[PDB]
Amino acid sequence: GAMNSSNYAELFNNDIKLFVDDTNVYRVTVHKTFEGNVATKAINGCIFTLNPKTGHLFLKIIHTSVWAGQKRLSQLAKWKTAEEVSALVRSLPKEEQPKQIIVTRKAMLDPLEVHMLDFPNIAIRPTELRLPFSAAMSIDKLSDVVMKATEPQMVLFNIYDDWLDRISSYTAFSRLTLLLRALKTNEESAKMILLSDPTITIKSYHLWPSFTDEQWITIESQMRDLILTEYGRKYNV
Amino acid sequence: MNTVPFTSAPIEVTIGIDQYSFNVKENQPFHGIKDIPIGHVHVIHFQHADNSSMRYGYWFDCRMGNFYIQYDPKDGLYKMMEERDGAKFENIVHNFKERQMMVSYPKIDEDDTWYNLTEFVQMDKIRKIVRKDENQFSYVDSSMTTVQENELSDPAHSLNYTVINFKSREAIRPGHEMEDFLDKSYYLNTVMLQGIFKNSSNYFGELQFAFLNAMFFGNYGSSLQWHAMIELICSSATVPKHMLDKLDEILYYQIKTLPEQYSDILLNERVWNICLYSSFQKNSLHNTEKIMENKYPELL
Ligand SMILES: OCCNCc1cccc(Br)c1
Ligand SMILES: OCCNCc1cccc(Br)c1
Ligand SMILES: OCCNCc1cccc(Br)c1
Repeated sequence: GAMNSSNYAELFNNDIKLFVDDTNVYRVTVHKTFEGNVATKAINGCIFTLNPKTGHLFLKIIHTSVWAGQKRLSQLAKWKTAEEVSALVRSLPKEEQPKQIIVTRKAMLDPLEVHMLDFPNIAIRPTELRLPFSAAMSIDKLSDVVMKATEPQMVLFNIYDDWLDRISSYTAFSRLTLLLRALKTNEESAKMILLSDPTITIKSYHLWPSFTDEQWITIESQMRDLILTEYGRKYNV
Repeated sequence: MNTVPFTSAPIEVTIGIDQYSFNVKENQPFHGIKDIPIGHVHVIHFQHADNSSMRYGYWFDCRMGNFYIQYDPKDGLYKMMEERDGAKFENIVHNFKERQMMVSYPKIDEDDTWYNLTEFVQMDKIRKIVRKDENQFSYVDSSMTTVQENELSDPAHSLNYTVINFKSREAIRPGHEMEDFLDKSYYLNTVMLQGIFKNSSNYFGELQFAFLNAMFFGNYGSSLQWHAMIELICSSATVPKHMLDKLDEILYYQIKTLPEQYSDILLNERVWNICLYSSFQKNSLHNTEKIMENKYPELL
């Protein structure tokens, strides 16, 4: 059934699971034509497929060529997403395949269910959580690889960097969702918070800065302030 | 014109013969139904006065034998049986016809309702859905489940309708996932029509039988089947034009006959709005859409 606050520790048990987010698969700019009509131009996208226990991010880059000559692109995008997730599962050893796939938007359920009929033991689930995975394209290194791609491509990341050496999966996912919620509510402020100190660098093989335990607490507190602030500047509270 | 003779009516009962119904009082001098039109299947159905729960009945064709009803006080129901002694049966029926102990199938001359509801229904196909090979007639009740209902518990008392499941490997060609799910023509025309039913007449016969079982007995499995068979056609972009025209006629007479006070339960809002207003065939069912809009505009 649906994933919600009441079964939140299930994410970090030992049953392999993946979140799938399709919110950045089909991306467009809208612009005026010479005749004063409106047109779209697609730009590269990505499927965001994440193991919340390990941090392993399977980032499938969606190159704009895949939309050429196609109609009803928003509907096609959900089926393209489902096709790519199904291909990923089939490419993994059986012992690495997920027991459950949690989609962040309900319109992915039927496309993924149909693409995974070959896998009746894999549960396809929605969630009542409003997870901020759309903001993945605010992580500079992920945005960079997506926009540079000249062809379809799969890139593998650990979105937790080395955090699991020091904290549990539950805490790593809580930090990740707090960072992404901040980047979604005010990207510039969020990014300023993350870089304001020139002495704390991002290692070549990481996505986020090399904060100490103490500095992560500071950062996390400032990110919560921002989310509360913006919530006041938004609702005038 | 054929006759179904009754040994007697020991318990008070509402008796149904096709779309007609009448009441018999306990121990009333009732000995059956005469003037039944040859050339159509028929259904004789029952609702006990003292336990209005569980309607039950028998599908039969008078060309296939001499049938009669006799109450069983151990099992507590009116049972259909077959008399193999023809001369005995004709003599019995003649005695009751002379004493005027039988009601008359009151078919109005102008009236093609039953034909129109049963055009494609054939006893031989009924007997494949309702498996009870020793009898020429077929028993159905309110509570009987379908083979697919049993997949989601007695298999001998099941309704063996054709399983239709839109999210199944039968319905979806590897590599045509989006195509086949959004346009069900492959599943309709290749899997179901060419592969399983062989022709549209067999498909329409099962569709009509499911509706009649759903309406006469309140059979949940039959209602699910009728709606699924409508939805498979409406969700196919490519349907032979003669099938669409005939479907419109079929559905028109089913909606016309439905008692107004059971529409609430016999009609699935989602399937009908989808079929009439969103589907590929939203503009293809002119007669059915006009009667639905004039009779049941709440549902829509
Ligand atoms: O005494 C003969 C009873 N045989 C059963 C039966 C056969 C034909 C018609 C009817 Br009514 C009942
Ligand atoms: O309540 C409607 C009454 N139906 C009239 C009727 C009466 C006797 C036999 C048959 Br068959 C039908
Ligand atoms: O709320 C579901 C209760 N089952 C009764 C029923 C429902 C729909 C059609 C038919 Br026929 C029978």
